Amino acid sequence: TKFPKFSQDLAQDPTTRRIWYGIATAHDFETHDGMTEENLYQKIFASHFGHIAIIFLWTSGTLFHVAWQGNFEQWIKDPLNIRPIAHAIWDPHFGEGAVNAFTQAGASNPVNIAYSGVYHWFYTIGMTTNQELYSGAVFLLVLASLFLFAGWLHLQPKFRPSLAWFKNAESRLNHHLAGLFGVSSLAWAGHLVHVAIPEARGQHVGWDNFLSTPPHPAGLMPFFTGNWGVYAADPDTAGHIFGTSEGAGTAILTFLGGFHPQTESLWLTDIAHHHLAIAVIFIIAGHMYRTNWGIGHSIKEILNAHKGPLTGAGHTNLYDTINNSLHFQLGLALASLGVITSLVAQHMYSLPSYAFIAQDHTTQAALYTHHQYIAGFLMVGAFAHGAIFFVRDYDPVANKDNVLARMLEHKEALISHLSWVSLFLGFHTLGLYVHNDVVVAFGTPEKQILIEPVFAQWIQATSGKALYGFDVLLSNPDSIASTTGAAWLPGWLDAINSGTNSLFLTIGPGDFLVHHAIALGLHTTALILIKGALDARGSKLMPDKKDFGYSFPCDGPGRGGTCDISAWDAFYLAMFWMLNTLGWLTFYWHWKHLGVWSGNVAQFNENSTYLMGWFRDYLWANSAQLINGYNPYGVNNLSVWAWMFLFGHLVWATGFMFLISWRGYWQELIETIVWAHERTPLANLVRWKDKPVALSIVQARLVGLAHFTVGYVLTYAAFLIASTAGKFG
Amino acid sequence: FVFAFSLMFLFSGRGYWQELIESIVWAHNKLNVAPAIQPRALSIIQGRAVGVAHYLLGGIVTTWAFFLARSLSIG
Amino acid sequence: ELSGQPPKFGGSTGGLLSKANREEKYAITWTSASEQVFEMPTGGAAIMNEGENLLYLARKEQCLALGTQLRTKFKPKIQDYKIYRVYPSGEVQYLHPADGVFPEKVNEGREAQGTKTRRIGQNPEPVTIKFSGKAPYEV
Amino acid sequence: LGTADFMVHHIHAFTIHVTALILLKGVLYARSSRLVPDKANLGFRFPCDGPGRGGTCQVSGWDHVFLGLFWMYNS
Amino acid sequence: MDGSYAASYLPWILIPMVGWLFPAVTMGLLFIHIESEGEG
Amino acid sequence: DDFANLTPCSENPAYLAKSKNFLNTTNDPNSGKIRAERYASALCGPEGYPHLIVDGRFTHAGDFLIPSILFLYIAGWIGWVGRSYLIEIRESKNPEMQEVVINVPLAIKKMLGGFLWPLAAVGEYTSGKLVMKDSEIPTSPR
Amino acid sequence: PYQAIDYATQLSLFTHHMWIGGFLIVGAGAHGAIFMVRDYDPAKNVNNLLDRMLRHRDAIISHLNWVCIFLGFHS
Amino acid sequence: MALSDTQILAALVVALLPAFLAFRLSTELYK
Amino acid sequence: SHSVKIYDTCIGCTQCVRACPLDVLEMVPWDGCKAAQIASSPRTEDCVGCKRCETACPTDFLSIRVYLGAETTRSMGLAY
Ligand code: CLA
Ligand code: CLA
Ligand code: CLA
Ligand code: CLA
Ligand code: CLA
Ligand code: CLA
Ligand SMILES: CC1=C(/C=C/C(C)=C/C=C/C(C)=C\C=C\C=C(C)\C=C\C=C(C)\C=C\C2=C[C@H](C)[C@H](O)CC2(C)C)C(C)(C)C[C@@H](O)C1
Ligand code: SF4
Ligand code: SF4
Ligand code: SF4
Repeated sequence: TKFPKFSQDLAQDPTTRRIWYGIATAHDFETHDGMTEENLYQKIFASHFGHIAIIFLWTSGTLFHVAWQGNFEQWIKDPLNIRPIAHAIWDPHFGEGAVNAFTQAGASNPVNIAYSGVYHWFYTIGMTTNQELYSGAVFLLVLASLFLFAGWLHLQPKFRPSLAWFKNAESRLNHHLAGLFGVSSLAWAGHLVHVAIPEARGQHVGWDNFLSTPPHPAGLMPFFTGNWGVYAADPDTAGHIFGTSEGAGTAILTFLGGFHPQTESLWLTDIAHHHLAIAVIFIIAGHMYRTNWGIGHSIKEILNAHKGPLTGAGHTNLYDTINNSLHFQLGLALASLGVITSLVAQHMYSLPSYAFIAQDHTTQAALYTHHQYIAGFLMVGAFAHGAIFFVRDYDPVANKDNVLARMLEHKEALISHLSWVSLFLGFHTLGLYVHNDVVVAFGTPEKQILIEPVFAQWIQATSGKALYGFDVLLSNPDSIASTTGAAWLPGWLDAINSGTNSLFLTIGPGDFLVHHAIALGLHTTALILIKGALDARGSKLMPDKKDFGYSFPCDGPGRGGTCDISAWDAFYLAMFWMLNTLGWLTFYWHWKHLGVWSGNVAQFNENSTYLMGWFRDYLWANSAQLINGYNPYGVNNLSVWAWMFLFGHLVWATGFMFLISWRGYWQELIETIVWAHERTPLANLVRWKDKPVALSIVQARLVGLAHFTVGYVLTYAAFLIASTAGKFG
Repeated sequence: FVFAFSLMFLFSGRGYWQELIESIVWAHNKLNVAPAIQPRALSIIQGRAVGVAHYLLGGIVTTWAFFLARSLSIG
Repeated sequence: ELSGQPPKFGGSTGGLLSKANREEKYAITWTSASEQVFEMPTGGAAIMNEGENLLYLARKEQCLALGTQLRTKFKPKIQDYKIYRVYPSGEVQYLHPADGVFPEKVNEGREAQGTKTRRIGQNPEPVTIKFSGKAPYEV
Repeated sequence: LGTADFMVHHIHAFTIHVTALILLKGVLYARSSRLVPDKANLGFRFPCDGPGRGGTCQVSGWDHVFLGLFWMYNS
Repeated sequence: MDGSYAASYLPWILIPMVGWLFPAVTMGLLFIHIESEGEG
Repeated sequence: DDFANLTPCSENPAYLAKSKNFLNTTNDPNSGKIRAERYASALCGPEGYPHLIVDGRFTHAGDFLIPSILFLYIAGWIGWVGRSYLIEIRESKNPEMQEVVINVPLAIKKMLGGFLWPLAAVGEYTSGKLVMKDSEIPTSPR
Repeated sequence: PYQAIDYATQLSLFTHHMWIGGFLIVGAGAHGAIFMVRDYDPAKNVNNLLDRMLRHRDAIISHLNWVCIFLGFHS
Repeated sequence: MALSDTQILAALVVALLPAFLAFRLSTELYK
Repeated sequence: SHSVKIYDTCIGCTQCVRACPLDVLEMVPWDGCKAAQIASSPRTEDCVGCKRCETACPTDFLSIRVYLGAETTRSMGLAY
């Protein structure tokens, strides 16, 4: 059989497994038949072009559907009272009740309500009309076409890059720092000052008249004469109304700090100076490494020079290890991307940048949950692909006595102390929670163990939170740090001391307990991933694991039993802990913000100290409207979310039987079914081409994990959206 | 709780736990406090039995508490 | 070619399938010293007759399981069974025992196969053989 | 008894027949099967035969009991 | 199933192809390709 | 000025309102009054329940420091007696049998000698036989 | 006397003896397979009902699997 | 103001180009 | 088909050959051990990968190792 063309051993398989594994190893280019390094790199280049084109097409589709079936031009007239529309509904399976229920947001047909928060983003960046959205969609279509053609071209024989071109770290770093990061940020700052701010102040600026409309009145002379302060004079007053000329200043680069009084979001001019400054810094950074002139650093000598007397060989030979190994680079990139996605979530829920996005609680919750889940997935993938590197691309002799080898030396100490910290957190956190539960249940909630989060409150004070009376640093009015004449200090101190936003929310004993539980989850997931990565090469039970690859089922029932001794199994186990930690995180965030938005912070404050309050006040209480989306009486707009809630519960349940029941049972059952088919008249005329067999052990684990994760995500998303929409939306 | 706890044993295998016990045994050996009875991860059959036992216990206890509370609270 | 009266069996649903007439089947023959009851690997009990016997099974594992039962669970031990592979065209390939001596005991004239001149810990690192269609044990 | 009683009684029938199927497959196929033709010699309580034959996890009769316990709980 | 957006007749015809025609054609082509014996 | 959000329980209106109806934990009829008295000196939140402050300050040493010292002493006692009994039985002929069948005489002899566990531990560390060398411990392949 | 009006006692008794019955049935399904593995001897079972059961076991399991699928699907 | 039918049809026609380019890229990558 | 390798740490106890249910292994004369015999895998195309030979090996690490590879009808041990 032809398929799969990249693996002969799979193509000669006569069973249905050939269909499955061929899918699973399709995009693993290294293990393909007759694969060279150069071909691998070029194929990766083309595939990355493809993913970029897919991203651009997805964004174009978002824009086009919003412009076509949305209410963008009506939404901007009243962002605080109109639900944005995602896309239209066309379902012949609908009934009259569903049609009436889903005709919402002033539409004339069944429509969905957008929760990605793209309306606020488009409004903030200056898009105000449907035709602008349409032009953006068409331009993104053209851009995706260009990138697809670029992939095809650089895949052609005359345009195939050489191996040396791919292994040019210095030139890539210089171009991608100064150009990709710096020039793009500078262009965004120029877009903000030339277009976004004038449109926010009522002046319409487009391609038609942006050449005849200067950003600043006395423009482009002070920048070259050095009198930059002119661009900071006359900022937007506190009475400014977004999108109008009432109370609007003329400054284009400010450091006001805090939030816009009306939109409850960061000042646009602050964003302009911020992106300009980081563009300048990135452009400076991009002139660091030597490419083909005399000046510039070289990464290899920097790495080979930083060696100490305690670590042995230090960072020697690390340049070759990183450059020759693609999995090392992928793991580093995934770790960094996950960290900065977590950063995006944490600094975006507390410092909103888009106008009126702080008042749309549903979109805020959705965005936080989404980007935090993405960050968790990326953080898991970093460790997984690092373990893959250790299995495949790690050379012990080359990286001898350096830090990479030193990691595998005290790996037992690493795992032991990690196990100790995980157990130490878990025991004394579960003990405190159960103690509070038991004490509260016995009718004496006064004997609870409530620890004030003193250190985090001290940090809040050091940033300027004057509620705990710590009187330290920025909270100290006489401290040198608070008497530097910083232009952002008044606005920042005003915003931090206001209780109307999420900027440094007040904390208590429940936040202490839940943050320590999150710490337990993080350390346990790290323990699983790290032990898998370090034991991937081998352990006492399997000294020769590297010979068996990264993912293998087991080594049989002998020598104890094996049963998930591979590093792929470590990743598979760590996915569950990642999901559990993300669940705790999102539960804490959502309940705290429900209390904040309703003004009933005391409910969370006094009910989060014991687990029964979590079970009753959060889960039981907030499901009242969700599960009533469709009743024996009728149907409301939350019907789809109730259906998806049950759907997620069902898929989560279904994953359990790929996770618990194992292969031999189903193999024998399929044997019986095969007998039944072969012995049946009028069905013997039809025969299979691939012999039906049960799913393999690793495939079964993967499928169970997939159903599990899909159910988890769908259930929580449905519950969160339904609860927040019913409460506030 | 116990139901969820059972998912430790049903969803996992014993090689992971054996390697973890190897690391912990190294830890206890560094301090010369290693036990004479060498610790081992539970067998595959024992793991399945423990998982099913704790699972059934948790589920049945949940149903028992729910039923008794509801039936004593309905007069 | 292959001779022997089939053991008296009532027939079961666990026997051969289309693979026997499409891909191959297996045959086991042995000499019984008395007509006595033995256990079908496919389910059930059947009596084997005095003298030659011949049985068709679907897998080599089933034939070797029957051979193990014959060798272990009968006081007049049956050590003379022979297992052949029968192709749909008609070719019969002698499989077990290979040279007439059981593989458990060493017999001269055999050739070592799959034997490596090193120990398990001396296998080459994967990174030194990557991008070639080889595995550390294959080297 | 109405429509709901009809549905629930036939659901009961479905669950009971499935549990009976699991336990009957355990009892009948405990001696041997087309996959493993000598399970009787391996014993009644063994975890598997190995990763070969595509994977032979949970083939013993004890594993069939372990699987039937959950379905009894469900029913 | 009835909409007030511009060119409301498009989903009347586009969705079925994405619903039936495209999935069926893709099923057939992939099934033929993965099952085409030989030549690789 | 520390803990501006935490007030003394002796004046917090919520604590005083809720301390009248404190339940009796034991058969003693005035255990609730004793609990209210003992908790009136703590730092109550807006909901009237005592809060424990753990930052190192000695004014609130009773919250963490004293129980910490008590637990550390007891846990060190337990660990030291266990380790000493293990090392002692390791020189016998059936160390595993004495693991399941406890040598109660020797067990209690080690039980009663654990109150000086800090001095024994520091002498052990200085003698160098508290911690084994890395080259004398079995290790898994890297 | 006075048991029907005590709804809690009714529910508790029903559920308790229900669970006991389910567990005992599963135990039957287990110890029957134990007998088949250990105490079953083919010599004493020739063309008797046990052997005939062991002969059309594939048909039994296939038809039972089909009826389980049909019941679950339709209900 | 809301779009027109001609705009939607033109968007479809424009998107017909990246479809052809993506087909070419997929065929090239399969090779 | 799967691969079966025998390394020079074999002591010739013949347990692996006895444990093999599909007659894949054989005992050949040798000189490296006291028993002067080593295991071999001539009929490796019939191996299913049950790892019984690995379970039977008493050396500190298995002198016989099985590496699962391409899957055939025989390797899957199918009867249909
Ligand atoms: C990936 C982006 C994306 C997505 C998810 C959707 C989603 C949808 N569109 Mg849509 N659309 C998009 C981009 C997108 N659109 C773009 C860019 C255009 C301009 C050409 C349109 C033009 C369009 C029209 C004219 C109509 C829809 C309709 C619909 C709905 C019916 C389902 C469907 O797509 O089939 C029908 C729609 C198409 C087949 C449009 C072609 C798809 C685009 C052009 C290419 C996307 C390729 C994509 C990246 C492939 C990813 C591969 C990956 C899955 C592996 C659904 C909500 C219908 C609707 O409103 O029903 C209520 C409808 O009538 N779309
Ligand atoms: C019988 C049940 C049923 C069915 C058939 C549908 C069908 C539909 N609903 Mg719907 N709905 C239902 C019940 C149902 N609904 C219920 C009970 C509710 C709650 C009241 C809703 C609420 C609802 C809303 C709110 C919306 C719909 C929409 C839609 C349409 C989406 C178009 C589509 O699927 O293309 C897109 C197809 C896909 C995205 C495929 C995804 C599934 C596969 C498995 C993923 C692909 C995996 C893999 C890569 C496949 C490879 C390729 C393959 C060929 C091999 C479609 C007509 C939407 C609509 O009208 O917009 C057009 C919409 O907005 N429905
Ligand atoms: C100035 C020259 C230049 C530029 C612009 C690029 C640009 C790019 N190269 Mg590149 N490259 C260059 C020179 C350059 N290269 C040279 C000289 C070499 C040879 C040494 C290479 C060799 C090379 C290789 C080998 C590869 C690339 C690839 C890529 C693409 C990766 C996708 C990406 O990062 O974008 C997306 C990311 C960004 C735009 C910035 C990252 C986002 C930041 C970090 C955080 C987010 C900021 C902000 C908050 C997010 C916006 C929020 C908003 C949505 C609201 C990208 C388009 C890859 C590819 O295949 O692409 C086709 C690839 O594999 N390059
Ligand atoms: C830029 C990101 C990136 C890139 C380029 C790669 C690249 C690679 N990874 Mg990697 N990985 C990543 C992120 C990434 N990964 C992350 C974030 C994780 C953590 C989840 C992993 C976890 C991971 C593992 C555990 C493994 C790889 C492997 C691989 C290699 C090839 C196998 C493969 O993934 O194809 C095959 C991929 C698939 C078959 C994916 C199937 C899963 C589908 C998409 C789920 C679909 C869900 C379903 C449709 C939901 C429907 C919903 C509906 C009902 C509504 C390849 C080098 C494998 C390897 O070792 O190769 C060297 C391997 O074992 N990766
Ligand atoms: C609610 C369920 C639950 C619980 C409590 C645990 C608990 C634990 N898991 Mg775990 N796990 C679970 C579900 C759970 N897991 C699931 C579903 C998976 C996916 C398969 C995993 C996967 C997993 C992996 C992969 C790993 C863990 C690890 C751990 C340990 C880390 C230490 C810790 O968190 O606190 C400390 C422990 C606790 C607080 C639990 C003790 C709770 C009891 C009540 C204490 C008292 C015992 C009691 C007196 C006994 C009386 C019994 C008697 C009545 C018969 C711990 C034992 C890691 C580990 O071993 O770390 C060393 C590890 O490597 N688990
Ligand atoms: C009349 C009742 C009865 C009798 C006499 C037997 C007799 C026997 N059974 Mg059997 N069995 C029964 C009912 C019975 N069984 C039922 C109802 C089931 C279904 C659950 C089983 C399932 C079963 C299996 C699966 C196995 C046996 C085995 C055995 C043999 C002894 C080994 C054994 O289980 O002891 C050892 C017993 C234990 C270790 C039980 C201790 C652990 C239990 C489960 C904990 C219970 C906890 C409790 C409910 C709540 C505590 C809460 C906690 C917080 C305090 C023996 C022939 C074994 C065998 O093969 O023998 C040939 C075997 O493998 N039985
Ligand atoms: C001797 C002994 C053993 C062994 C002991 C060993 C080997 C110990 C080894 C320890 C090592 C290697 C390292 C230890 C590190 C300890 C640290 C880092 C302590 C930190 C303390 C802090 C940060 C105090 C913090 C604040 C201190 C303050 C008083 C308040 O609260 C507030 C608060 C909590 C912030 C056993 C285990 C074998 C048996 C025992 O019985 C005895
Ligand atoms: S994973 Fe399955 S086949 Fe492998 S040892 Fe465990 S039970 Fe046996
Ligand atoms: S894995 Fe099984 S079939 Fe293969 S050689 Fe070893 S014992 Fe024989
Ligand atoms: S079991 Fe191991 S030591 Fe014994 S003969 Fe086989 S390979 Fe050699």
